[PDB]
Amino acid sequence: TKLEVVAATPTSLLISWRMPMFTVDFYVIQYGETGGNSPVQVQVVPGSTRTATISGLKPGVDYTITVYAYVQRDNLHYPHPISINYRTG
Amino acid sequence: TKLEVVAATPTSLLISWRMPMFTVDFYVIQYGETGGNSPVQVQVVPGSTRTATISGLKPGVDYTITVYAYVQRDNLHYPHPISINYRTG
Amino acid sequence: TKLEVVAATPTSLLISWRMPMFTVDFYVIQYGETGGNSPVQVQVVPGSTRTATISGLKPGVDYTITVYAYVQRDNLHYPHPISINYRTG
Amino acid sequence: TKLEVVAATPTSLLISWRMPMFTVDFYVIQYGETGGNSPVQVQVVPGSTRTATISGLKPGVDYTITVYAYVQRDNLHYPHPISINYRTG
Amino acid sequence: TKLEVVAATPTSLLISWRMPMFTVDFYVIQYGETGGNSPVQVQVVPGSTRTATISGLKPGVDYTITVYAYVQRDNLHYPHPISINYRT
Amino acid sequence: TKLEVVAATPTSLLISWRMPMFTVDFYVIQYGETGGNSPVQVQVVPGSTRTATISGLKPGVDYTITVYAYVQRDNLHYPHPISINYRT
Amino acid sequence: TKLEVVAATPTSLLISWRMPMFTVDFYVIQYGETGGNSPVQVQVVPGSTRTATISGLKPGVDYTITVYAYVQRDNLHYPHPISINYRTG
Amino acid sequence: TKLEVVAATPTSLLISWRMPMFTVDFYVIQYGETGGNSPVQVQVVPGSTRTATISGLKPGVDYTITVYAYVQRDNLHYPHPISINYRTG
Amino acid sequence: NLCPFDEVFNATRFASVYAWNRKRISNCVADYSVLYNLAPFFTFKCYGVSPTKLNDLCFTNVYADSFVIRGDEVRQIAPGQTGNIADYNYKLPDDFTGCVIAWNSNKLDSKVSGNYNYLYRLFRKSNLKPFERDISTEIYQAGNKPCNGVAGFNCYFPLRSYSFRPTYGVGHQPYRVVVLSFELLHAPATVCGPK
Amino acid sequence: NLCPFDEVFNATRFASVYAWNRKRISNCVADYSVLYNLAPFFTFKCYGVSPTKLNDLCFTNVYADSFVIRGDEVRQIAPGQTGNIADYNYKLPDDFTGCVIAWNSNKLDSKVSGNYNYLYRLFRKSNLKPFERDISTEIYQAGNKPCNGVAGFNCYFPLRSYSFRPTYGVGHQPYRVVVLSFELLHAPATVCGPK
Amino acid sequence: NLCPFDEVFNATRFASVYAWNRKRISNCVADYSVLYNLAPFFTFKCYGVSPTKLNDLCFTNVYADSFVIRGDEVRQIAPGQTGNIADYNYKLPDDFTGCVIAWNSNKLDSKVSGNYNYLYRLFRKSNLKPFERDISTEIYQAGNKPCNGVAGFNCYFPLRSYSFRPTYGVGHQPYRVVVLSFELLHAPATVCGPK
Amino acid sequence: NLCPFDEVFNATRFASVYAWNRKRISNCVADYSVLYNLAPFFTFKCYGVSPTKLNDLCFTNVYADSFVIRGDEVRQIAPGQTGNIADYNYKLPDDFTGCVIAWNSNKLDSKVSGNYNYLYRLFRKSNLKPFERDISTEIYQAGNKPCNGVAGFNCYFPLRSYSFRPTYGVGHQPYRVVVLSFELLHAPATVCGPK
Repeated sequence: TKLEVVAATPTSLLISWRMPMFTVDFYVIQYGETGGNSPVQVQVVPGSTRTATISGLKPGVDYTITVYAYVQRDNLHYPHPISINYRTG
Repeated sequence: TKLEVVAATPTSLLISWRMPMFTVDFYVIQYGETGGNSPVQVQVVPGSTRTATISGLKPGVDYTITVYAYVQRDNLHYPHPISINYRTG
Repeated sequence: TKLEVVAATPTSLLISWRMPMFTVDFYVIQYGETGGNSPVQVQVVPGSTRTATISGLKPGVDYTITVYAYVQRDNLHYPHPISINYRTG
Repeated sequence: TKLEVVAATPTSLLISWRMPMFTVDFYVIQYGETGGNSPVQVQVVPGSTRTATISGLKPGVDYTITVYAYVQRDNLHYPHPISINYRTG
Repeated sequence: TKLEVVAATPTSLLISWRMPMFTVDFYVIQYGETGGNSPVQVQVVPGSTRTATISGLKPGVDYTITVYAYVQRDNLHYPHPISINYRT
Repeated sequence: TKLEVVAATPTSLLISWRMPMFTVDFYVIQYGETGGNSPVQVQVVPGSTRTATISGLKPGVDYTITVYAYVQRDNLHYPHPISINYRT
Repeated sequence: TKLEVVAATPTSLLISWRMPMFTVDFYVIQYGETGGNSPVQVQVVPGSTRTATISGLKPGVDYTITVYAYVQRDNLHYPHPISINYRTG
Repeated sequence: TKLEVVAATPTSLLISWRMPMFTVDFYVIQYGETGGNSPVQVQVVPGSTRTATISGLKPGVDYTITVYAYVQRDNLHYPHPISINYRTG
Repeated sequence: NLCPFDEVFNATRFASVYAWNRKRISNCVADYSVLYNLAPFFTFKCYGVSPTKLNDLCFTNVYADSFVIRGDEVRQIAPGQTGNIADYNYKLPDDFTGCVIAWNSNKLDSKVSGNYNYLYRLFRKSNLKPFERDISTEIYQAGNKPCNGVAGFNCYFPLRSYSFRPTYGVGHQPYRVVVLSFELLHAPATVCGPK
Repeated sequence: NLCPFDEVFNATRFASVYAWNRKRISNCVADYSVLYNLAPFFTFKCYGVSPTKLNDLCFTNVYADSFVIRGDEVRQIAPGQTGNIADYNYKLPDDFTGCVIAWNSNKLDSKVSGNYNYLYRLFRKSNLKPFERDISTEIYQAGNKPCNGVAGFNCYFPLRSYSFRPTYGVGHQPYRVVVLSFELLHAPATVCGPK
Repeated sequence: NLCPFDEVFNATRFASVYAWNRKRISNCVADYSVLYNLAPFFTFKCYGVSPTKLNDLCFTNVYADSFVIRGDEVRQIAPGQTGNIADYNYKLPDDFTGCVIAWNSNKLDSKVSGNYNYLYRLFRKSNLKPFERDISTEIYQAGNKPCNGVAGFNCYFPLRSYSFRPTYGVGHQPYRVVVLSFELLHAPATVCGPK
Repeated sequence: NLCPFDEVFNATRFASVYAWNRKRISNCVADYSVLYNLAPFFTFKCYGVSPTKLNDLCFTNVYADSFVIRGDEVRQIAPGQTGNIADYNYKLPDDFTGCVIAWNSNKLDSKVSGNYNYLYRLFRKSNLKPFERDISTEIYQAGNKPCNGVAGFNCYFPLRSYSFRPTYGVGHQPYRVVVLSFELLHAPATVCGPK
């Protein structure tokens, strides 16, 4: 169970993960400003792809990023146990 | 600016950072339950060691880990912009 | 840098400290039984008061006391380099 | 029952103590690195002297310092109830 | 940590730097006669910019150029470890 | 951040300043004819005082006066964002 | 003969002047980026008001600001002998 | 005329240069502590090698590095216009 | 039962933004396969709702609102935005509990000769109230003189065609947008997912 | 001789920005008092000319261009700007050598029944050339269907009136603009102008 | 029964470090007064064993190794050290379970005329194995040519004498060293403390 | 005239460090190509003299001292250093004005059988004076028994062979060293360069 995070720019974050599941059909990357009922935004990558780029974060905000594995057989989302808090500026 | 996290065991976590500080005296790794109104656990590692191990997390708890770079010169602490949430299960 | 301990009573421990950081907003005195999964207790004192009293420790038990300098800007707890182990009467 | 610790140098520690025993023959200051299989080292001082200097600690590791009262007529070591952990600078 | 110097002309110098820092508000570029006790030329460029031009150096003089990262939070100035001397 | 100038006599310039640098060791007031390929004159004042008099300006000359905060750690000279041009 | 400058904002400037002119119809405050082709802009103030506000300057460039006394009898402008350069924050 | 300097380590400096010198037979990189009676020492690289690595710089001292081009026909050293001070820390 | 999202997301013709379709789906199991098969999305933003816990919502009706807009106007399909799509075509309420899903439709809706069949309302006398729709083709009186119902100098026919051509920039390309609004019986803290 | 700046600046009726008046003024003494009686300006900018050394600038002709625009739009009367006024009504050159004087005319031009007599070009087939005036009232065709010269769907009459009302915000209020463009004989560093 | 520590610590003739005396002491109680009467120690270190809890250990025998060495060489009486005394005279194993006790014997072993009774092996073909002891005095061949057992150029007698003088610095003075190696009885957690 | 650095640097056989060869060269011009052809130098250090300005130096004699030593001992050919080479073989004065040039000679001076021809003095009664040469072979009495000229216990032959094999580590390989010492006529600041 691995997660690697690189801040490419203060507004842009590159995430790589290795999650211990099989037949992961999609990886869902969910990011949102902490609390405040902010908009919660998802980016979907096919299960082949274990890296994603988040960009256009607001310049001065605490974002929470969570990675989920989606399995079509179950119709179910499995959370990655590691989650990211990022401070954009 | 990088953080990389490997969960070696549900209760044990390996953390690697590459933080772009000009000089570092100490890295402080701070962790605790996410409620924040709760006892903190702290490791201090030499500025040359940018890999650390957190062991014996309580199972079934949400832990926040934050890295600070500390410099004696003017009591400067910088938080790493990436903070990690872990769900020990 | 100094730490003084007096066991004023077998369960009452009087602690006095001096450390170089000026930026201290609070000192938190964190005391707990050694690894027994017992809850760690935090006592907070305002940074002008460089001495504290701990009370109500169980008899016949081994306690760790750590002093942390708290800076509110980034929640930094910086541990005092000197930590106390106490074996109550 | 007193324990006064002054960190005169990052690698050097001055300890002054009292434990309430009549006719201590020697005080033994035992120190060593924490936890791991490590050298444990003593300095022996007569019961006349209630202060001791430790030198040459390895930079950047945790030491445990314990004081013992030795009683000759009983051939017995009585620990001081207060013990030190020191993180070397 | 890098510094690069291109002399565009005997009296003009193009300076590029990479200074590892967490946050830099300004780069301060200081130059003047090597002897010291002499007047100082200062350029302030915003920390967004990693290039600056020095021009109007007096011919036939030794100049020293030093780059300082400056961040307002505690008036922190950090000198770049690499400093330049130039003979015009 | 303030700068204040009173010209008292045509050739003497009474400058007062305030800036947010706390760690100022000395203020350097640096003045000379505008780009005039001519000597630049340095006046140093203690960081405790925030007024200085410049005297002996040449008549008919456009002077540039700049205030630099001087920090003895690594010789920083930070230019007060306000500079004065004066014509005698 | 007096000039005062307050940087009320890193991009805004409050200027006061006192010229010894016999009578003035308008003071013209002229500002523009130094040595550039950039626009040179004026704010015209009646002779009754000996303070002016300049706002909306570009951040991070050197503006030059000059005050002129207009006399209607001859439609000449007399430059204030003191001139301001401002480096916007 | 170009010179580039990158610090590989606080004690090690990688230097690249271009100078407009016709038929350099050797480049001489001369370094030493500033001003003192310290040693001055040289690295010699063939005239085709326009890059050199300086290593083993004493920590916490100011080194001056100067590049010369050596021409065997003339038996002269021609200094590079740009010279480097480095502080090793 | 499974949500008819297939019919929403996969339809041959999407609505003009002025004529945005509303499909009412009674409480249904969201098959995430259908949604996720469309990716990458320009936006998949949810408000008051966690996108991946959409099946846990105790919702009674879901409204799917579907239409085509330019990519740079997808910014306007959010609570509290303003601009001619938010103001005159499709307004979201400030308390929206739902998701905005947008995907680039250049391949389906553009034509090399230009598709002009997708219309937006360019002029309206007053802003739309949340989820209001207006299909009227009254001439808009911009000037002092009434229009008599005939177009002219100061009198605009209120609907304008989007020009969608494959070679337009990524911002001018057509994006299909689906907006899911949930009627929630209880706060999202309750759970009513599959048994 | 004195410039006829009275005629340019105090004229009771200004031009519409589509029909902007160009007055040619031969070499003359600028009485800044007449100009300064307009204070406070929204802009008095000069490009390549020092505003106060306008008399020391020697020129054969100054072209005064006059029109009315919104205060929001005065930003667009500058080199390289874009927007409806720059792009379709009045394009200032990139190498402009002259002054842009814009002052609030809310009292002169606004009416409680709004002053719909000022017209601007909203649609044009291409960006206006620098200092081009376009009086053409042909119908602009947005759609793929020929307009047959009559307004309608995608077929707009290109001019629109401004709504100028005393109640409108400082940005929507009318500002009278005069652009003084100089046909220079000498650069202003030269010793020239009246004795 | 009380350990024969008095015989080890109080003896007149300590061994030379090449011929260090190993005494086997049967299971016994450490009379700490005999140790502490030697203070101040240069080192009292114990490895695995805690210095104050020697009597809590269960041990079948303790081996006391006795020798005199130079004070700057006491550094080498630790596991994993290297140098002439470690490598050619007394090597401790990396998992040593025991104590190193060293005290300044300048008073006893130095003489104003210099001692020179104490010998150390200066040359050996290879490192000693842990607890190996060599009394051999074959002449060490440093060079290419066989020595035929005659000392000379490149042919060195392997033992050298120490120059202990009262005037030598505290680093060159003689220190007596006793190394206690414990034969721990099975699990070190077992406590055999006297009643 | 050009310095005979050919005979100094391309000498066929270098001296043993105890027998370090001194050549006196009358005032000469350094052909730096002769020096620089040897690169990479392990050391080219100059004390008091700038290495590139050797021809500007006002000098009457240069002494070139040539010897072979181990690579890790090249450190000791600097003023103030201490160790067997400095202390017993070749001592640089602390006020040395000159250069130390050392280059790796593993290709020439080692042999796979070991080249034992290079001797160094291992024992001497007292430190060598600056630029003193010894070359004595009197047996070194290390103890209280005079040796009577016979090698043996505490009776060492003062000289020991280096072992130089191609396979040894870089620190144990043979380095050729040349020390250039200048008798300065005035100061490094005075210029006497060839016209």
